[PDB]
Amino acid sequence: NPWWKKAVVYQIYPKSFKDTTGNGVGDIRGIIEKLDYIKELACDVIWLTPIYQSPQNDNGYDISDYYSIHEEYGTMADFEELLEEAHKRGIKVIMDLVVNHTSTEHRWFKEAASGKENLYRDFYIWKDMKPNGAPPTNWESKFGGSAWEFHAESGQYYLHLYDVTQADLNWENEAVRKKVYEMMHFWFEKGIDGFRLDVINVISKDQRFPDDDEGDGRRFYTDGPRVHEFLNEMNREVFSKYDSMTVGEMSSTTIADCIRYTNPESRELDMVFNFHHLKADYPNGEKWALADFDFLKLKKILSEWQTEMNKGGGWNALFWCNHDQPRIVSRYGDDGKYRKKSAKMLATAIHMLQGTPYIYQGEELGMTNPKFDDISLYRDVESLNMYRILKEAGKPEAEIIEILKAKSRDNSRTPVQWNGEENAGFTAGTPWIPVPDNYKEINAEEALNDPDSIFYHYKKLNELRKEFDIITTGDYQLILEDDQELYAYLRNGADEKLLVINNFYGKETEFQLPDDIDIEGYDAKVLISNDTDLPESFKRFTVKPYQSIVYHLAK
Ligand SMILES: [Mg+2]
Repeated sequence: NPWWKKAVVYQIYPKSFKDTTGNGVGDIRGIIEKLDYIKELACDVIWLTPIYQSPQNDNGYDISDYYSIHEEYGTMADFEELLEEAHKRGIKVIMDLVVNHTSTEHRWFKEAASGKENLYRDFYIWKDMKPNGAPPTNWESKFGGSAWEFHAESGQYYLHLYDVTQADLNWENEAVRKKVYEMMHFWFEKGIDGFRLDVINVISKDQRFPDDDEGDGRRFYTDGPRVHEFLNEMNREVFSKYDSMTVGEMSSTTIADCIRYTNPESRELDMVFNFHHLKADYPNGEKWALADFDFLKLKKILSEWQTEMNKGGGWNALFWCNHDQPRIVSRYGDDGKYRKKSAKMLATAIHMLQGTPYIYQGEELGMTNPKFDDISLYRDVESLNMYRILKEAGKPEAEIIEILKAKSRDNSRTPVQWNGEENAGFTAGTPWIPVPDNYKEINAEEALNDPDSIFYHYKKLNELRKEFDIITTGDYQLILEDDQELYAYLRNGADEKLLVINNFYGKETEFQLPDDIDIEGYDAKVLISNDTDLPESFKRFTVKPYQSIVYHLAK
């Protein structure tokens, strides 16, 4: 059984983790200083978002040199000391791998853009104007507008699925692939334990580059004709030579493809993230619009991914949070009265699923969205732009602010709140982004000194995954599918079950075990609960607001 199957991963966004230098920006030395904290949480993998040399046009996802570290974050010596101090504590480290595109400041692009005959020209994707003066395709960039950028000096457009200074690498080019693999070897040989592969399912483009009527063009590069081939090749050349863990981040993918990506027979990736459960509060798929989450759809989404991947032999990365997503307690939980209870409930809801769980820095503290009530507190360029545009269109100030409070991509980027000192102890300087005033009540020092804290609830969930094999091997069975408040399910094992019951809302409601649930001869014991008010009988009882209970049933 691979070491990653029962692992729990702690996601670190270094800019906002811990500043040890006083410049207001988190750094690698800060992570080192926190390894004992991460071990205390009982995570055994650390995942760092991009720390590579980069102009920082796109939050580090525009990489100008894969072999060195952004100076702000520290030195390569720091990094190697982090690998060494981590491994000594039994913690593995995986890196973020961004190889769909490079910065246009990368050596290869500067060379390639110089002319149609430069050696590196075909490292990127170039096409001519259409006769009608239109771009090569009508495909849209995910940052909006055309996915093609004209390069005057050479007379062609290069492709960018993402931002303008993020030029898509040409994966049809075997030369490019080999260079990527060499780069991957460099890091593995340095001693990292794996990679999360950023938007990896878009590297295979339809080489006929046709126009998209019915859409924005994503139909022509998402889970494309050669993605499985490329990943498997990457497996043979790189992943197969190390004791590694690889997780792919998928854009707009499908269950069928994710089964192929992660079934061990494919020799592609170990697991994948998909984001469908994090779109359950998008009205009509509009990412910036306000709405309450659709609970039944959420349950349906989680259950499909559980049962289908289980049947297909695939593996899910399990998570609620990212540097790009709202903090989960504010989003699907209650960040007021029931902040602690609902944070624990959400943690249990997803950790008791089949797969490998990911904790985003500060989630274990129940950090909330910061509720910044003024435009000067925000940093994310997309938020600043959105405020500018909505202001120009005459939306009132308070209404724009409400939108940013729910949707700004800064929301989970505020500094980790360590203690109740200045700037929550994140920095002795001025943080690059403000700390909200809740820090005095919400911080690690306070959580670590409260036996009933969210932090220790996560610790227990993390250790349970090591202690109870059914969390890894049990199937998944949804019950109470139509219930408007309860998310409940079973994990069925060999004369052993888990029954997990989560109230997703702040009202009392009844749980009754369905008649088809055959538990004859099983004894029940509480595995973990966020409430000491335990039912006389789990078979029928009144669930308290945001109550979360897991029963361990055995013969
Ligand atoms: Mg610093």
